[PDB]
Amino acid sequence: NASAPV
Amino acid sequence: YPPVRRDETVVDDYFGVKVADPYRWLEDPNSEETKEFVDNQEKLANSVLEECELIDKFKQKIIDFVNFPRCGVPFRRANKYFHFYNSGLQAQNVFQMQDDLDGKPEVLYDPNLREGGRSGLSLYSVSEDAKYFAFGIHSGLTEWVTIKILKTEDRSYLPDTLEWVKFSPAIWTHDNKGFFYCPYPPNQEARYHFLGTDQSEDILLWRDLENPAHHLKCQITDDGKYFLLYILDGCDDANKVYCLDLTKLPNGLESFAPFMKLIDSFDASYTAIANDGSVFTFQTNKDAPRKKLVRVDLNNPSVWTDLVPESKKDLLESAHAVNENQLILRYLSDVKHVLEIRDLESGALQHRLPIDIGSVDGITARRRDSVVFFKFTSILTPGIVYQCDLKNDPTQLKIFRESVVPDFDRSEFEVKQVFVPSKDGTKIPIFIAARKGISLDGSHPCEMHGYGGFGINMMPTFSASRIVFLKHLGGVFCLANIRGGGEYGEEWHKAGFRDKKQNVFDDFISAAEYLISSGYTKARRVAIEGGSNGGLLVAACINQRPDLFGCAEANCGVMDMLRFHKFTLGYLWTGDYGCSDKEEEFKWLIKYSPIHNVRRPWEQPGNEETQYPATMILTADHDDRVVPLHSFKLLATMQHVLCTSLEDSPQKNPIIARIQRATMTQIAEVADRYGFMAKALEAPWI
Ligand SMILES: *C(=O)[C@@H]1CCCN1C(=O)[C@@H]1CCCN1C(=O)OCc1ccccc1
Ligand SMILES: [Ca+2]
Repeated sequence: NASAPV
Repeated sequence: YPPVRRDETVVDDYFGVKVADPYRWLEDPNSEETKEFVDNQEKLANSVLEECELIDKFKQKIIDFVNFPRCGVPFRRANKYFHFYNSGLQAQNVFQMQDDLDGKPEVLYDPNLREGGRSGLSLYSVSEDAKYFAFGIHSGLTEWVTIKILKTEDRSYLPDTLEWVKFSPAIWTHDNKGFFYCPYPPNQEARYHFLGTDQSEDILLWRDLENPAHHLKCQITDDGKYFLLYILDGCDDANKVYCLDLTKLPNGLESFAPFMKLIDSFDASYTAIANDGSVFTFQTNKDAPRKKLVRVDLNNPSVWTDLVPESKKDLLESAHAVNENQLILRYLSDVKHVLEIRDLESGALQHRLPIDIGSVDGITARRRDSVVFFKFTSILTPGIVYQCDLKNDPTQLKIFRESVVPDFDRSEFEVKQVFVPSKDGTKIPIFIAARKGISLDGSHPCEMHGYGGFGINMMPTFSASRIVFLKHLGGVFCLANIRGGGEYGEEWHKAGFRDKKQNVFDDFISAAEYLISSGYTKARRVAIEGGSNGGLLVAACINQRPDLFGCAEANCGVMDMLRFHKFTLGYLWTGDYGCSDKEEEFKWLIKYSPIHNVRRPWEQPGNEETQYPATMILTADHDDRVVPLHSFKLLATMQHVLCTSLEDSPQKNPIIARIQRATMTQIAEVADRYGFMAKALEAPWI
């Protein structure tokens, strides 16, 4: 549940 | 460089070897001297970072490349579907609920409406009937979590409040009457919480007062009959397996525990995949470092039989029972996934689907689900949720959702896997990503990434910032699968831990030597990065071969290998690292321990022109996992040994700390680290 693949 | 005090009277005797700890006072995060240290370092960092004029151009490109919708892998409970959603730049993903795979979604919990979306959802669990959703909310910055429960039908909360939870999931009994969970006392416990009651009434199932450092995971079989308590020591890939037959309780859980102790030791890892009655199928590393599936009847627990044997080559990473009577086995073959479909009963191969460079994960199907969903990401594939209907079209993987990165042509770039020799001969897989048709003329800036421990497999997943590096800095990216990871099974992990930790650093160094030699780049134009245990990685390599690197970025890494075990949860890292309360082990550690190995390279013969690369030490001021003292002490040491202890030091490259998981917070860190990198490698924007 990472918010964005930054 | 700000002045930093040295306590010259702190010395420890480790088996006759004296070790000074000048910066011992930085181990207290609440002293004002320590806060001042932080403020002074922050003043220096910021001063330097303004000079890095590409930080603002990185920030917008990352932001533009991240701004795309992302549906997560859907899972089913009863006849409802649940998944995570982010429209592109939301701080945290949003849990949504749907009646049908392509019907109207409904927000179920939106963490962005709480503390600015500072933290997102870490624990989340929907009941079998789909009427309840138990999730974990953080209180402040701290590790601790409160469990609350929402009704899905109308999004109203139950009064139920469960405190003192960290990493426990909520595991629902099929009667929908409550769930198992694993809290700590106001010594982790296994407990059962009936819906509608106070936490004080929760049933105790297991505690071990004699082994406080043991911790727990639990599970409930797909038929609902068996509750499985797993017990783990440290970060070993090894666990116990206790089983409780819930159908044999005379008064349900209200009675109360008498576990069948199937595995009562830490020799091997055991994960339950399926069961037919008392006949269980486990995944295990028992006599099989690359893992395998075995079968055992709990009514005759001594007799274990292989069901799918260990592969001579490939790691069996995970396994899932699907479609009543099949297994999907996710293999990692040369750090590339391979999906096999098999018969659950016979273990016979049916279908074998190799996967492109990248990663598949998040397979959440359960035994009664006939449609399987999984997520595929890659360096140049932002994220695809594929679906496989095993009933009606078992062979074709159809695309269910597909993320698109705006204004990015992946056909400009490519990704190859090549294998490189390490000091002791061993071959090391690496992934090299870069623009098509480039000349291997040694000119390109290069970013290498690795981790190197705890059986973690490093997969070439999607990073937007990395595209920006590739496109707008003409960069070459390398992900390095060094030893200590679990990519080639348990022997791969054991060849880079404890007494053999050094091999890990040697593997990374070799990957850099490969990229210098093949014409991808050159010494001093290479940037290394890694977090946590991969911060340790970075720190160790630049101590041993600072000549190879132009830039280095260690994120909340472990730097004092002598004392790491004394702080928060560092004691669970002694399986990988050793512990400096034991001479043999002390001797591994002292050789590579970052803060104790900072030496001036220009004082070595034939090496006068070498300096440490530009170093950014990224860390929080108050981290509960890897205590920041590590990063501070290292920063303190480097700055001393290489800069403030000399009048006019050859160390011109800067040594800073960046001091601070929400999306924009994350883009800021990454844009900073990348701009710093651009300035350090003397690399222009394109
Ligand atoms: C990052 O590399 C740090 C430093 C070394 C290992 N590590 C971790 O992040 C720890 C150990 C491996 C992953 N990890 C972790 O999440 O464990 C914490 C924990 C697990 C179970 C119960 C209680 C705490
Ligand atoms: Ca430079």
